[PDB]
Amino acid sequence: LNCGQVDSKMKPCLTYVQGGPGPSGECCNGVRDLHNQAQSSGDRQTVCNCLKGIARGIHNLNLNNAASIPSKCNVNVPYTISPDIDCSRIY
Ligand SMILES: CCCCCCCCCCCCCCCC(=O)O
Repeated sequence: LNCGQVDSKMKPCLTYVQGGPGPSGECCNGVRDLHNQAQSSGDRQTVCNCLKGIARGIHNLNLNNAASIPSKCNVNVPYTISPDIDCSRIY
């Protein structure tokens, strides 16, 4: 999934993880799309590395916001918009 997408999608929610008046539902949804489009470790990797990339290239990512997204979005998974994910294997 062409990285820039990931970022261009995550970006408003990123505002949320740093201190945004989010999320608007959009995240949960767009997120699932990347989680539905990406299926096995290999597609996810590129994307995770990019979403992570931004998590890293933010100010003070607030763990909650991030974990929260799968937690409330209901995307039953190991990763959630962070700098330190299991992007590695994802299994
Ligand atoms: C494992 C690859 C990660 C990206 C694709 C899987 C979905 C990531 C789950 C977190 C979604 C983040 C929502 C937008 C960013 C944010 O909440 O600030």
